[PDB]
Amino acid sequence: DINLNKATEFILVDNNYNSTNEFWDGLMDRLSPYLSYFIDEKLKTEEDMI
Amino acid sequence: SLTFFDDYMNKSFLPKIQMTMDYLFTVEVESNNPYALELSDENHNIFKT
Repeated sequence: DINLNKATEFILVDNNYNSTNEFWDGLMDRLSPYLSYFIDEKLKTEEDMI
Repeated sequence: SLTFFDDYMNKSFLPKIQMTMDYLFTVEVESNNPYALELSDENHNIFKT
């Protein structure tokens, strides 16, 4: 419900803004989910890791 | 001090045409590097058209 855009009231870029959003939330929370799947790989055991 | 036609049509109206053109270009700046509609292409931008 970000990219429901009758575009664009930014207009930046002409339908390229949310790419930066899920880009960056990919980036910051990536290294947190990294250790959260690495430490926390033991706490991601061979059960519902699937 | 006869002419006075031109003297403003020399000085005033010509520079007012020049700067009037300049502000008219400032009514087409639109702050976009770029975006457009362009039936054939991207055409980058509304600046162009």
